[PDB]
Amino acid sequence: EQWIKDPLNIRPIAHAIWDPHFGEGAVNAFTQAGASNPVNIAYSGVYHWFYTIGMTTNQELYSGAVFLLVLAS
Amino acid sequence: LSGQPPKFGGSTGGLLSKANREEKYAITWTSASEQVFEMPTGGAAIMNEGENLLYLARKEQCLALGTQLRTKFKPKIQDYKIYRVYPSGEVQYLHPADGVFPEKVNEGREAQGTKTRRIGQNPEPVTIKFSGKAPYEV
Amino acid sequence: SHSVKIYDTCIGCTQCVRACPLDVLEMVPWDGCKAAQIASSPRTEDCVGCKRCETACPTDFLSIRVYLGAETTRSMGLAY
Amino acid sequence: MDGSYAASYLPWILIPMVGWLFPAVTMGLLFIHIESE
Amino acid sequence: MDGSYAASYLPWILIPMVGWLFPAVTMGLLFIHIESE
Amino acid sequence: NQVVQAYNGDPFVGHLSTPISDSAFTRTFIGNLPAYRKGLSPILRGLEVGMAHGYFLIGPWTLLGPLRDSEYQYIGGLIGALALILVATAALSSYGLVTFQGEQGSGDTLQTADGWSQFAAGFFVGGMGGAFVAYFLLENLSVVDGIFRGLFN
Amino acid sequence: NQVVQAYNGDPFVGHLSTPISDSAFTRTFIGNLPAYRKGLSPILRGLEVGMAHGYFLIGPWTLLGPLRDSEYQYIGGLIGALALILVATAALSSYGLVTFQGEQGSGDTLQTADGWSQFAAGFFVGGMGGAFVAYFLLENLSVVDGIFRGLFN
Amino acid sequence: ALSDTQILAALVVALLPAFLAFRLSTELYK
Amino acid sequence: ALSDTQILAALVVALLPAFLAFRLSTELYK
Ligand code: CLA
Ligand code: CLA
Ligand code: CLA
Ligand code: CLA
Ligand code: CLA
Ligand code: CLA
Ligand SMILES: CC1=C(/C=C/C(C)=C/C=C/C(C)=C/C=C/C=C(C)/C=C/C=C(C)/C=C/C2=C(C)CCCC2(C)C)C(C)(C)CCC1
Ligand SMILES: CC1=C(/C=C/C(C)=C/C=C/C(C)=C/C=C/C=C(C)/C=C/C=C(C)/C=C/C2=C(C)CCCC2(C)C)C(C)(C)CCC1
Ligand code: SF4
Ligand code: SF4
Ligand SMILES: [Ca+2]
Ligand SMILES: [Ca+2]
Repeated sequence: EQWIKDPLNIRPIAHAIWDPHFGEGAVNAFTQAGASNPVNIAYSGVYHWFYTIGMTTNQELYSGAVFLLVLAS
Repeated sequence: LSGQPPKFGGSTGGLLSKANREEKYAITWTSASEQVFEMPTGGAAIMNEGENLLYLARKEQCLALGTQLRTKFKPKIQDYKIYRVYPSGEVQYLHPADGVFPEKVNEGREAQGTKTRRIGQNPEPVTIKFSGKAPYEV
Repeated sequence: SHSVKIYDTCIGCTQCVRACPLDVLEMVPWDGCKAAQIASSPRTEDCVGCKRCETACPTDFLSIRVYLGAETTRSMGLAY
Repeated sequence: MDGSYAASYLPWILIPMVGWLFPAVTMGLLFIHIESE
Repeated sequence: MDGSYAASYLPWILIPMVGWLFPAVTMGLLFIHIESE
Repeated sequence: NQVVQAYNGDPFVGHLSTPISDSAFTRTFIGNLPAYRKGLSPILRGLEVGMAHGYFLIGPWTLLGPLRDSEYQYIGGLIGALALILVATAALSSYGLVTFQGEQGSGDTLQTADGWSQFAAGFFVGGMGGAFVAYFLLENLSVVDGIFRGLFN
Repeated sequence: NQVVQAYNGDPFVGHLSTPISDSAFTRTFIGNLPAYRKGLSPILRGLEVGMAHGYFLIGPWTLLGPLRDSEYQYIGGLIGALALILVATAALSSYGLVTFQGEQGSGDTLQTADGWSQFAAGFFVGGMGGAFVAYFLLENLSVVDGIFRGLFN
Repeated sequence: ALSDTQILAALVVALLPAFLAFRLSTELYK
Repeated sequence: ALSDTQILAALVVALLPAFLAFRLSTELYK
C-alpha cells in the first residue's frame, strides 16, 4: 500500500523477520523501509511486477494468494 | 578348529562386535619352526610349533595372512585352511575349497562366471529397457 | 555382491587369479586357448570390488570384468 | 520482535513449530521409517 | 559462619561432603562390601 | 610386571587390558554405574542416570545464557534443560523403537524393547526431576546459603 | 474402487473398513499411539499418555475457573488439574484391581495386572508432571513471551 | 492493511492443499 | 595472610597422597 505511493523512495518489504536470536542492535538495524517490525527488503522485484500488471491493494494480492492456493489444490 | 593360538600380546586392531554378532574368520596353518610373522591387524606374533588358530574379522585379513605365509617364509607354509565361523556355531570351509590352490587347474571345477562372448558382443542397455536386468547379465 | 565375468578372450595366464586378494577367482579347464584354462569366479560373493584382477589382465581390452553392485558385509570389507 | 501486521501471534507460534516441531517430528518419523524392518 | 581467611567457600562445600557425602558414600560402599556374596 | 595384557585373556579381540580400561577400580566403578550395575530393573537405573543429567544440564544456560543478565536467570536455564531432556527422551524412545524390533534374548534386561522403554521412562522422570531440583536449589540460593552457614539456626 | 470393505477381511465381525476406521493413516497413527505402540513397556506408554493429559487439564480451570479473575489464576487451575489426575489415577488403579484378578495370558503386556499397574503408575507420574509443567509455563508466561520474542536475547 | 481473520482464513483454506498434497504424495509412493 | 590459590594448590597437591594412599591400601588388601 505504501510502496505504490512513491515507488522511487520506499524500499519494498519482502516479509518480516521473526527469530528469537536478534539483539537490540539487530532489531533496530533491520527496522527499515517504514516499518515497526524488522523486515527484509524485497529484491525479487515482485512489487514492480504486481504494480505493472494492475494490482494496487493488499486485498487484490490476498485474493490472488487464495486463488493460487485453490489452483495448487 | 583345533590349534593353540599364536603367542600374541593383544591389540586394538582385531575383532569388533561383528565377530560375535555375525561371521568371523579363522585361519589354521601348521609350521614346524617357531618364527615371527606380521599380523594384518598390526603388530608381530609368534608362530607356534605345529598347528595355529588365528581368529580374524575379515576374509581379506585371512588371505593376506596366508599370502605372507606363502611368500615371506623360506619353508613355505602352504597347508593353511581358512574357515568362516558363525556365533551360532557352525564352521564353513572357504579358501582351499577344493584340494589345490585356485591358481592350479584341478580339472574337476566348474566354469561359472564365464561368458560365451567378448565384451564387444555384450548387449546394450537400450535393448533391455525396463527389464529389471543389466547389460552384463543378459 | 559384485559380479565378476570372464570373457572368451582369456589366455589362461593365471594373472587374475593370483592378483585377487580374496581369491574369488580360480582356474578351470578350457579348450579355447593354448594354455587350456580359463578363469572362473565361483566365490564371487566374496568380491570386494578392488579390481586387481582387471589390472593384471594382459589381454586387450579385458578378459575379466568386475561389475560393482549390491553391497553387503562381505563386499564392503567392514571389520565392524 | 513486535508485530505491526495482522495476527502477530501467528509467527509467535509458527516459528517454533516449523523450527522445532516440524524438524523433530519429521526426523523422528523418518528415523523410524528408514530404519524399520 | 563468615570466613575472613582465604577461600571461605571451601569449608562451605567441604563440611557437607565430609559430613554427609563421605559418611553416606563410605557406609554405602562398606554396606555393599561387608554383605557381598 | 606387565600391566597391559589382552582383554579378558583373549589376544585377538580388539582391546587391550590397560590400567584405565580394565583395572580393578575401573571394573568396580564402571561396572557399578547404573548402566552396568547388576540386578537393577531398567526403571531404577534409568532414573539414576536421568537425575545425574538433569542436575547437570541446569548449569550451562543458568550461568551462560541469553537470560543470565536478567532477573529470570534460573528460569531460562530450567527451560533450556527441559528442552534438552525432552529431546533426549524423544531420542531415547526413538532408539528403543528402532533398535529393539527384531526379537532378541534376555541376557541383559536393558537391551530389549521393554527394558529400553523402562530405561527411557526412568530417564525422563529422573532428568526432569533433577533439572527441577537444581532449579529449586538455584532459585532458593539465599536459603541454602543461610542454612549452610547458620543464618537461621 | 470400493473404499468400505469389511474389517480385516472378515465379513461377519461387527465393523466396516471405512476410510476413518481402517485407513493406512489411521493404522499408522492409532497403531502408534502409546496405548497401541509396539514393544513399549507399560510404564513408558503410561507416562506418555499421562503427560498429554496433565498438560491438557491445566487450561480449562486456568481460563475458566473460580480463580480466573484473581492473582492466583494459575494456582487454581493447577489445583484443579491435580484433583482430576488424582481421581483419574485412583480410577485407573481401581480398574486394574477389578478387571485383572482372574489370570490371563501375556499376548499384550498392558492387559494384565502388572501391566496395568505399571500403566497407572506411569499415568500418575506423567499426569502430575504435565500438569506442573503447564503450570510452570503459565506462571512464568512473561519469561516465555520474552524469550520467544527476543526481549532478553 | 489486512485483517486478523483473513490470515486465519487463508490458513484454514491452505489446510486443503495440505490434505490433498499429503494424499497425492502418498499415492505417488505406491 | 594467605592466598586464595595457595589453598587450591594445596588441594591439588594433596590429591597425589590421595591417589597413592588409595593404591597402597588396595595393595595391602591383597
Ligand atoms: C529455526 C528455529 C529456531 C528457533 C525458533 C530457535 C529459538 C531459540 N534458540 Mg536456537 N538454534 C537453532 C534454531 C532455532 N532456535 C539452530 C538451528 C541452532 C544451531 C546453530 C540454534 C542455536 C542456539 C543456541 C546454541 C541457543 C539457542 C537459543 C535459542 C532460544 C533463545 C531464548 C531461550 O532461552 O529459549 C529457551 C529455550 C526454549 C524456549 C526451548 C523450548 C523449551 C520450552 C520448555 C518449551 C517447551 C514447552 C513444553 C515443555 C512442551 C510443550 C509441548 C507442546 C506440544 C505444547 C530461542 C527460543 C538459546 C537457548 O537458551 O537455548 C535453550 C541458546 O543458547 N539456539
Ligand atoms: C557433620 C556434619 C553435619 C553437617 C554439615 C550438618 C548440617 C546441618 N544439620 Mg545436622 N546433624 C549431624 C551432622 C551434621 N549436620 C549429626 C551427626 C546429627 C545427629 C546428632 C545432626 C542432627 C541434626 C538435626 C536433628 C537437624 C540438623 C539440621 C542441620 C542443618 C541446618 C540447616 C537446615 O535446615 O538444613 C536443611 C537440610 C540440608 C541442607 C540437607 C541437604 C539437603 C539439600 C536438599 C541439599 C541436597 C542437594 C541435592 C538434592 C543433591 C545434590 C547432589 C550433589 C552431588 C550435587 C544443617 C545443614 C537441621 C535440619 O533442618 O535438618 C534437615 C535439624 O533439624 N542436624
Ligand atoms: C558449561 C559448564 C558448566 C556450568 C556453567 C555449570 C554451572 C553450575 N553448576 Mg555445574 N556441572 C558441569 C558443568 C557446568 N556447570 C559439569 C561438567 C558437571 C559434572 C557432570 C557439573 C556438576 C555440577 C554439580 C554436581 C553441581 C553443579 C552446580 C552448578 C552451579 C554452581 C554455581 C552456583 O551458583 O550454584 C550455587 C551453588 C550451590 C547450590 C552449591 C550446592 C552444592 C551442594 C548441593 C551442597 C552440598 C550438600 C550435599 C551435596 C547434600 C547431598 C547429601 C545429603 C542429601 C545428605 C552452576 C549453575 C551445582 C548446582 O546445580 O546446584 C544447584 C551443583 O551442585 N554442577
Ligand atoms: C496426537 C497424538 C500424540 C500426542 C499428544 C503426543 C504427545 C507426546 N509424545 Mg508422542 N507419539 C505419537 C503421537 C502423539 N504423541 C505418535 C503417533 C508417535 C509414533 C511415532 C509418537 C512417538 C513419540 C516418542 C517416541 C516420544 C513421544 C513423546 C511425546 C511427549 C512429548 C514430545 C512430543 O512428541 O511433543 C508433542 C507432540 C505433538 C503435539 C505432536 C504429536 C505427533 C507427532 C507424530 C509426535 C512425534 C514425536 C517425535 C517422534 C519426537 C518428539 C518431538 C518433540 C521432542 C519435539 C508427549 C506426551 C516423547 C516422550 O516424552 O515420551 C515419554 C517420546 O519419547 N511420542
Ligand atoms: C476448555 C477448553 C480449553 C481451555 C480453556 C484451554 C486453555 C489453554 N490451553 Mg488448552 N487444550 C484444550 C482445551 C482447552 N485449553 C484441548 C482440547 C487440547 C487438545 C488436547 C488443548 C491443548 C493445548 C496445548 C497443547 C497447549 C494448550 C495451552 C493452553 C493455554 C493457552 C493460553 C495461554 O494463556 O497460554 C499461554 C500460551 C503459551 C504458554 C504458548 C506456549 C506454546 C508452546 C509451549 C510454545 C512452542 C514451543 C514448542 C512447542 C516447544 C516444544 C519442542 C521443543 C522442546 C523442541 C490456556 C490456559 C498451552 C499451555 O498449556 O501452555 C502452558 C499449550 O501449549 N492447550
Ligand atoms: C493408611 C493407609 C493408606 C494410606 C496412607 C493411603 C495413601 C494413598 N493411597 Mg491408598 N489404599 C489403602 C490404604 C492407604 N492408602 C487401602 C487399604 C487400599 C485398598 C483398597 C488403597 C487403595 C488405593 C488405590 C487403588 C490408590 C490409592 C492411592 C493412594 C494415594 C492418594 C489417594 C488416596 O487414597 O487418598 C488418601 C487416602 C487416605 C488418607 C485414606 C486411605 C484409606 C482408604 C481406604 C484409601 C482408599 C483409596 C480409594 C480407593 C481411592 C483414592 C481416593 C482419593 C483419590 C480421594 C495415597 C498415597 C492412589 C494413588 O495415587 O496411587 C498411585 C491409588 O490409585 N490407594
Ligand atoms: C565423583 C566422581 C566422578 C563424578 C563426577 C561428578 C562431579 C559427578 C556428578 C554428580 C552429579 C551430577 C550428581 C547429581 C545428583 C543429583 C541429584 C541427587 C538429584 C536428585 C533428584 C531429585 C531430588 C528428583 C526428584 C523429583 C522431584 C524433586 C520432583 C520431580 C520428580 C522427581 C520425583 C524425580 C568421576 C566421574 C569424575 C569419577 C571420580 C569420582
Ligand atoms: C497433532 C494432532 C492431533 C493432536 C492434537 C493436539 C493438539 C495434541 C495435543 C498435544 C499435547 C497435549 C501435548 C502435550 C505435551 C506435553 C508435554 C511435552 C509435557 C511434558 C512433561 C514434562 C516436562 C514432565 C516432567 C516432569 C516434571 C517437570 C516434574 C514432575 C515430574 C515429571 C518428571 C514427570 C490430532 C489428534 C488432532 C490428530 C492430528 C494431529
Ligand atoms: S588375467 Fe585375464 S587373461 Fe589372464 S587368466 Fe585372468 S582373465 Fe584370463
Ligand atoms: S574385484 Fe578384487 S576381489 Fe573381486 S575378483 Fe577382482 S581381484 Fe578378486
Ligand atoms: Ca541477555
Ligand atoms: Ca472469581
